[PDB]
Amino acid sequence: SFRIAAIPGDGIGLEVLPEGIRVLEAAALKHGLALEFDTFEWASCDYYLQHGKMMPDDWAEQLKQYDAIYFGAVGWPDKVPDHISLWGSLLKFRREFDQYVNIRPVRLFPGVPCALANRKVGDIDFVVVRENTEGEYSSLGGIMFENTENEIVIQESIFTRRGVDRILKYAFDLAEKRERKHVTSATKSNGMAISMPYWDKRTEAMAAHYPHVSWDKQHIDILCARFVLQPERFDVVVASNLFGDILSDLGPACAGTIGIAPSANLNPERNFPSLFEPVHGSAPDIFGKNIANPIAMIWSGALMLEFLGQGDERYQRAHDDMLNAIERVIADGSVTPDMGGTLSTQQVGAAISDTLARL
Amino acid sequence: SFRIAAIPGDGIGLEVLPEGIRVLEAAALKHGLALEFDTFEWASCDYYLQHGKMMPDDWAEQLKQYDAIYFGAVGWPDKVPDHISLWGSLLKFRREFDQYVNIRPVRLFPGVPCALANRKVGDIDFVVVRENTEGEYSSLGGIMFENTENEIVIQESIFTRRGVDRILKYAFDLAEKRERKHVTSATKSNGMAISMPYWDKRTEAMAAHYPHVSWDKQHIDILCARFVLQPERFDVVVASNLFGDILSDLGPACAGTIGIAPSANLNPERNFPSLFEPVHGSAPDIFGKNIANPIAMIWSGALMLEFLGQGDERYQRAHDDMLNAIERVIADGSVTPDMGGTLSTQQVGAAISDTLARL
Amino acid sequence: SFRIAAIPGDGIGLEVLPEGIRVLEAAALKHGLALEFDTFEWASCDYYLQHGKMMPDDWAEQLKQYDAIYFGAVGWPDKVPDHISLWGSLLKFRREFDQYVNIRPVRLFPGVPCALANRKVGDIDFVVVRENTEGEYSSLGGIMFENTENEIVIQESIFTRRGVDRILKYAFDLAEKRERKHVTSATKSNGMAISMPYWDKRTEAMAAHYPHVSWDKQHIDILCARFVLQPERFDVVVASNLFGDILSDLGPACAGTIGIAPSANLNPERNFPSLFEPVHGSAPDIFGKNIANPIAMIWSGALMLEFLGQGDERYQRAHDDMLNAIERVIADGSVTPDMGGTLSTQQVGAAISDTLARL
Amino acid sequence: SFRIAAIPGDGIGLEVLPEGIRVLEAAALKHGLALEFDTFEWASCDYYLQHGKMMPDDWAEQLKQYDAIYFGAVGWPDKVPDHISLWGSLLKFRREFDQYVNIRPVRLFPGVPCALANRKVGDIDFVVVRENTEGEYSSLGGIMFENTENEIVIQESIFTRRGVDRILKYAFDLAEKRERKHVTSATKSNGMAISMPYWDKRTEAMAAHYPHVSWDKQHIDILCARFVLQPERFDVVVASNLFGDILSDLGPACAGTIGIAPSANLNPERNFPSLFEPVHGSAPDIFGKNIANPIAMIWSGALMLEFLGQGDERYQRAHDDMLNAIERVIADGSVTPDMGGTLSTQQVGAAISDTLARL
Ligand SMILES: NC(=O)C1=CN([C@@H]2O[C@H](COP(=O)(O)OP(=O)(O)OC[C@H]3O[C@@H](n4cnc5c(N)ncnc54)[C@H](O)[C@@H]3O)[C@@H](O)[C@H]2O)C=CC1
Ligand SMILES: NC(=O)C1=CN([C@@H]2O[C@H](COP(=O)(O)OP(=O)(O)OC[C@H]3O[C@@H](n4cnc5c(N)ncnc54)[C@H](O)[C@@H]3O)[C@@H](O)[C@H]2O)C=CC1
Ligand SMILES: NC(=O)C1=CN([C@@H]2O[C@H](COP(=O)(O)OP(=O)(O)OC[C@H]3O[C@@H](n4cnc5c(N)ncnc54)[C@H](O)[C@@H]3O)[C@@H](O)[C@H]2O)C=CC1
Ligand SMILES: NC(=O)C1=CN([C@@H]2O[C@H](COP(=O)(O)OP(=O)(O)OC[C@H]3O[C@@H](n4cnc5c(N)ncnc54)[C@H](O)[C@@H]3O)[C@@H](O)[C@H]2O)C=CC1
Ligand SMILES: [N+]
Ligand SMILES: [N+]
Ligand SMILES: [N+]
Ligand SMILES: [N+]
Repeated sequence: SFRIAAIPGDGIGLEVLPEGIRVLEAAALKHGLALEFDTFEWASCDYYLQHGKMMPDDWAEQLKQYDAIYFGAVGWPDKVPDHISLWGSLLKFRREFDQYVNIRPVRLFPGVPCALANRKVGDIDFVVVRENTEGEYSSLGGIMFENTENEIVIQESIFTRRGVDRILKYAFDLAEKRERKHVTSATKSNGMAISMPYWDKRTEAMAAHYPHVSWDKQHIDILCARFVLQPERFDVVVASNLFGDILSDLGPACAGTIGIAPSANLNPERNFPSLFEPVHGSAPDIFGKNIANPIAMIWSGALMLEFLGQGDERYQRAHDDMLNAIERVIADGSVTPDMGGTLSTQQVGAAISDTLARL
Repeated sequence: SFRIAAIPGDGIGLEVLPEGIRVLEAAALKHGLALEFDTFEWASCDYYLQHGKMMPDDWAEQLKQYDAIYFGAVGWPDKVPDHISLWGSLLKFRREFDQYVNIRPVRLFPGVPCALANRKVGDIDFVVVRENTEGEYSSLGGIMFENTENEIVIQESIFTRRGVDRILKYAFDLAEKRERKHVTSATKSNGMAISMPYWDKRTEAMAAHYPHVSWDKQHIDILCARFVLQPERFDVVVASNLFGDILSDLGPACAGTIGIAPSANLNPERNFPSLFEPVHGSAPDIFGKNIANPIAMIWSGALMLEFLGQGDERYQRAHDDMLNAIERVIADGSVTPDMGGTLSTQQVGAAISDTLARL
Repeated sequence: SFRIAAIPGDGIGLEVLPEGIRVLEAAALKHGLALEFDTFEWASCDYYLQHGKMMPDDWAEQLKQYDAIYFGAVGWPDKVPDHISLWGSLLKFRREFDQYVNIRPVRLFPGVPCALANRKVGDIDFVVVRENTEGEYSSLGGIMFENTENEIVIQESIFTRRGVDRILKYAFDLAEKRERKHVTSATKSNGMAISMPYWDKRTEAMAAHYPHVSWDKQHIDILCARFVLQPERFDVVVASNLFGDILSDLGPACAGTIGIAPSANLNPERNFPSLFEPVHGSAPDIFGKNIANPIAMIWSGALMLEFLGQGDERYQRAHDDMLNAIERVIADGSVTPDMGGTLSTQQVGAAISDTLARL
Repeated sequence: SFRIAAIPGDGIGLEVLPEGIRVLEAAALKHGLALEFDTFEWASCDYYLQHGKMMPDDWAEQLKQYDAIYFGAVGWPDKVPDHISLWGSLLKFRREFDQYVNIRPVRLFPGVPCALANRKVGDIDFVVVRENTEGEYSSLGGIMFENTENEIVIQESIFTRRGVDRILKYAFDLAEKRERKHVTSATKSNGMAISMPYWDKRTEAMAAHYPHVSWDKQHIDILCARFVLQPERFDVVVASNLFGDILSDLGPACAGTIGIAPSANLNPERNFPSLFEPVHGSAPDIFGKNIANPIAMIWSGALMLEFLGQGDERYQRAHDDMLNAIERVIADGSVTPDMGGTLSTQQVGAAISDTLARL
């Protein structure tokens, strides 16, 4: 008996969430899976406008009593400053729930358009392992000599032995379990003269632990190009918070698009609920036009299943299914405008809704 | 009567530098231009191995007596830690010479291969304006509780009203002088909760100064994708140190490559020499195989001219020439392996060496 | 025609302020001095309770239109957190008015009790020069991993070439004008490994500017003892913000007491109003018992005069007077409980009120 | 069978150390105590001049094999920068040996001179509990815009939940075991707006754990005065690194002197050796004149015993003895120039050497 917390948040969160739930309830009934959903108004800019705070003070004790989070997106600069909204909701989720891994599997699905030249289709496959607790995402620092010629602004990056070690481990593992078993650590150990060399110190230190696994270390600029221009190289790519919510948009949209970009925010020791979300944001530019690609949002529930079940081949089943459901509709051509289709958001929700049965 | 300081530095710096000088001495003689070159051993890892320091203590007083710097690249991790080498040489150049603008013009040259799908050729053109004195490139911070379970690592980002204002100005200017006059400021004002919102505060503040110029502000992740997938959008793109030596590799290699990527490190008030370099690094992987694309290195001297002359239509002339010299050889197909050609570095040096006369 | 802003603030500010004004209006009338007082409710915890903020948003434009500030004290932990109240009022005064010098003359007045053993009386005399804009008084930093085993708390000290140079200058000056011309810079350049050595670097650098002036540098611990045990040594003592509102209590109370401790918050270039206050705080423990020593508060107005007049021997006159008015009452024995007397606050206000005429 | 590591270090360390050892070997033989001394050249400026580093790389593995450290003092600005020398030796001791408590018992010994007025003699007694791992003693930060008008200098204070909690505990304990059971936490939670309020947050939090123990919290300025002027008040005084090596000189020399000031650097869980030292430093001003008060140095060995024995009443015995040995010689008048005596350092060593037998 599972319990799932669903939060559409802002913008297209409301839009793509019901079509994530939809294609999931299909497998639920279809495979005898204990999926008992719920919806929460907070973690939105409506809630913030109304209450002064992004969520109620007791959000956690609330959520702690659930198995997983199915999250939409958060942000509406029109009405709420972006830091306020991310820090006040999602950031507190990942943070106070110790979901230190943020993964973003990157792939070309049979027949997806290519914003890269003539690569064999499917010859692209890897995951991106993003530090999600610390690093360059901070609230530390402040403004000095405010409003004067001499104005200074400080921002601390904080790297610790724990967050780094643990995210570095969880990457000599997702490679310890693959065909290539290769790792590229991202760094900028020429620019940053204190943080990155350290990161490299610990990268290097834990290569000595998995001697069969093969690793290199590429400066985030080149890595970004190599990302677009030679995605066959990469198997595992491990990175700091910033070198996470970076790449995340580039990659899943290196050739394809950010509409088909899944992400997972994980607490491996299960001591807290993990959270599942697409890579994209609230996209105010597109909201209420139901044209938004819900694949990322779907792919997300799939991963929610894949992770969530653990000890069942039962839940495992559902994943592959749903990704094939994705896979068909892709080449079947029932897609959203940011991929070719003339279809709508719910259209593409209903298009997946079919294939799951047909096979 | 000009004086130019030439420093190949490490790796392919030695390799691409003599072919930068070459195609430049052609125009010099060809247009009556006061180019009196010189070469310096230091800012290399040979020098560092030998002397303990990347350059002599009196490098500056030395260089201050020259008009411009033609720089190769610096770095050799095999023998010198990357931060030590960048900080000890080039970083001190840009820093102690107040070369706060770092620009990287991004373009498709007639017939360049496309790591983006079917775009009109030449339908891509913009410059990237990179803060080069402060920002996320620091030596501030350090390690606490060293070697223990509790190990912490601090890195300060420092933004000031001066460096920010001045780089933001110098961008409502390179657009104040163009067909589109559009600016995209890069930010991550949802992740970074102190630095980026401030940056945006000052971005916004100086949009009120150039009301004809049009601006938006895109989070560095999306901006990176939009970089690859829709480069026609961008005219001017302004960014912090990190959001500089980032993009710089992606962009000039969004479709094309980092071999044809020029950069300029500028001190507009001319109080110090400006420095001219390609975007790429010492590329140990390729050194001594004379296959390295010297275009970036050439394009660099061109820009050295373009900037350096100022009040001459005399020097201006040379630029356009040399870029056409580039332009022909491109479509003429006399290029290096990272572009299609079977040619060598000096081959491609000699290939440019021709066209400059023929027209 | 002068204009004075009077702000009692919290606690005994209300108490000692009317007795500062009192003995001042005496000299005003007595010497033909343009003193046109005013009183402001804000910079108090009553105002903060009422308005949510320590003062109105337009406090500055308001105050900018006045010549000097006669300030009480600020703080009431019972109702307002101490940082909130200091930062929200007085700290903004000293800060946004560029009052970078904070001086605290330390002396034994004929017949004051001695919390030091058998020193010649009057054999003690020096001033303390306190950096008042930057240093260890910051709002920079923050909390990371909040509420967890791993909780970390960051606080930045910021030293700049401006604030340091300028406070160091203004000290090779108050000694350039004295019998001894000696300077002790306070440091802790063994503990603090970045800030203090730098401070010393610049201390040292500006000893080369006033070669007749004699200087040493004593670690703040020893300096504190030497403060109590050998106060004849010190002429000038220059220090960082923290090594300011430190000493300030010790010294003026090394033997005597914090009730007779004047301070001056100065903007030498007069571009802003200077502020005048006693060294002590709101002293909630004593409030509304009118036993509080108003000397510090009086001594303060005296200094307000001494500084304020500048180009008059006219205003200068008043000072010496008022300090003799102090001096008599001291040995005359008309003092408050923290000095021996059975008298009240207004009693001691009226006791000074006399002597000013009698001579 | 104990093993003791003795390190005179610099200056008067060499001077007062043999007279610490002396009066200790007396009790050793006198009480059947396993004291097997040794002497080490390093942690000195001679060693540093010679080797480039304050101690050998393997100092720790060396020392780890000993029970306690009897330390002299470190520092010689004439030849070695003060931070280099403290950080390179003693600071690494306290740090890498997790000696997080630094205690400084403050007392008037029968007939000691009084740099405070007419207090009952012996009516003064308390200990000072100093955080010794973190706080305001850092190597974090650095210099930005070096050598320019805009020069900035950053220093991080780091407070953690561990170091703070643990030093705060170890103080609701040294009071949980006394006549008064009172605690004064030192703070400056009006100046420092991030660190001190936090410190207070955790002070307050752990008052809820020892409800019988009574506590207040005094701003470090006033606390310093109250230190001199009313030392009967204090029982326990708990403080951050800076508010440690501060007070430490003031207090033990509030009336008396820094020559009779003991300190203890403790690792309560005994997982590492604890270190024992006087409060004073190398005192270059006095070195080689054998006039230096070795009481502090003796008092230190006494405490080394007091702590070291633990489960023996055997070693306990020795302490009281040795302090009475101190106590007599004090009133007996066999003291050093900084207390009245005409005696020398070894004279006063031999003076203690007697009394230990006579009773
Ligand atoms: N994890 C989260 O909750 C995230 C929230 N945000 C927030 O959302 C707001 C907007 O951020 P942006 O920079 O625009 O990033 P975004 O993801 O909201 O939009 C990026 C671009 O992709 C388009 N897009 C996004 N999802 C799409 C879909 N599935 N199908 C077709 N097109 C799609 C949008 O129109 C936009 O042009 C901001 O307030 C930002 O802070 C941004 C990133 C992640
Ligand atoms: N401005 C500067 O002096 C720079 C120096 N470096 C330093 O140089 C070293 C190597 O850095 P990387 O991460 O490899 O960046 P890189 O520029 O040295 O090489 C990046 C990739 O591009 C290739 N490449 C570079 N220039 C090329 C050319 N013109 N033609 C064909 N291929 C080319 C290289 O083989 C490599 O695969 C490091 O020590 C780094 O710190 C890196 C960037 C800039
Ligand atoms: N410049 C300013 O506005 C200052 C404000 N404060 C604030 O005031 C509040 C109390 O701070 P404390 O630590 O008690 O320092 P305080 O100055 O308020 O009191 C220190 C001690 O001296 C006594 N005292 C002060 N002035 C006296 C006088 N003239 N005659 C006789 N006794 C006197 C008080 O009873 C108390 O025991 C806090 O909220 C603090 O932040 C503290 C220092 C300076
Ligand atoms: N724990 C340690 O190893 C300490 C080392 N130092 C270092 O030692 C050097 C000197 O520091 P200072 O600021 O002078 O503090 P200090 O302790 O070396 O001397 C302070 C004053 O007390 C006198 N003094 C010290 N011990 C005495 C004794 N037992 N009897 C009579 N007089 C005594 C000295 O002459 C001097 O006037 C510096 O290099 C400093 O960094 C300073 C404090 C502690
Ligand atoms: N999302
Ligand atoms: N370069
Ligand atoms: N005050
Ligand atoms: N010591």
